[PDB]
Amino acid sequence: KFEGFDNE
Amino acid sequence: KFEGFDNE
Amino acid sequence: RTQLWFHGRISREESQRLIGQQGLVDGLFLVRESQRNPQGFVLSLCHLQKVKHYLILPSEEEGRLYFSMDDGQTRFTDLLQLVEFHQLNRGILPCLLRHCCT
Amino acid sequence: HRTQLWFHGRISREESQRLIGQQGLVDGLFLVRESQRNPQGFVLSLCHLQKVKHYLILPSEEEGRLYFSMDDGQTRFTDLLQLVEFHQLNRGILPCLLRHCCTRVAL
Ligand SMILES: [K+]
Repeated sequence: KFEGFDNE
Repeated sequence: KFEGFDNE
Repeated sequence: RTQLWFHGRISREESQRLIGQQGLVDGLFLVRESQRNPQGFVLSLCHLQKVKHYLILPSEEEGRLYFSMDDGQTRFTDLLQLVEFHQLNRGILPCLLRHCCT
Repeated sequence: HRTQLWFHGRISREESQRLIGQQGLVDGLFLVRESQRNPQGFVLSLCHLQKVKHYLILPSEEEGRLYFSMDDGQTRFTDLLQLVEFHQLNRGILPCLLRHCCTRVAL
């Protein structure tokens, strides 16, 4: 997970 | 799987 | 750097404007150098009429550099390998990479 | 794929096991060959735990675009070079990484 980003 | 082969 | 889908150090809003300018069709994508994380890259992808961003961070294994979007679960040598793989496989992405901003 | 160091063409399955043992039963040692049982398929022969394992690479089609896969289309590649380069960093269905290439002999 990365703040500001859609990664999951 | 394929007979003869180690695919799984 | 010489690829059509790579736009360099464009901003996040510029990527949302470029993707929206070409139509908000699922699969439209570009790769940009992140201005927020200067050592990282971003895959900007249109999905469900919405522009989504996927952080590409570099890391090293046995002094060998690789890039990943899932903390090393799936690794690639460069960005061309990452893009070409996800044109055929979804991975952690919600859809396939179909069309790029030329 | 023909210009790669790990591709040995249309050698036999036993031919692949003899070359790998001749170079050393190291984990990660591999080659890619054209299959003699399936003329349209290829095989990734990989040494793991001093045993040579063989993984069938089959061609398939999705709307006029050909791809290669080792898992019935769950993971797809445009050519064999993309398959090898991917599995040099990611295990996938393989028990280890593609680490060392089995080179062709110098005639
Ligand atoms: K900005």
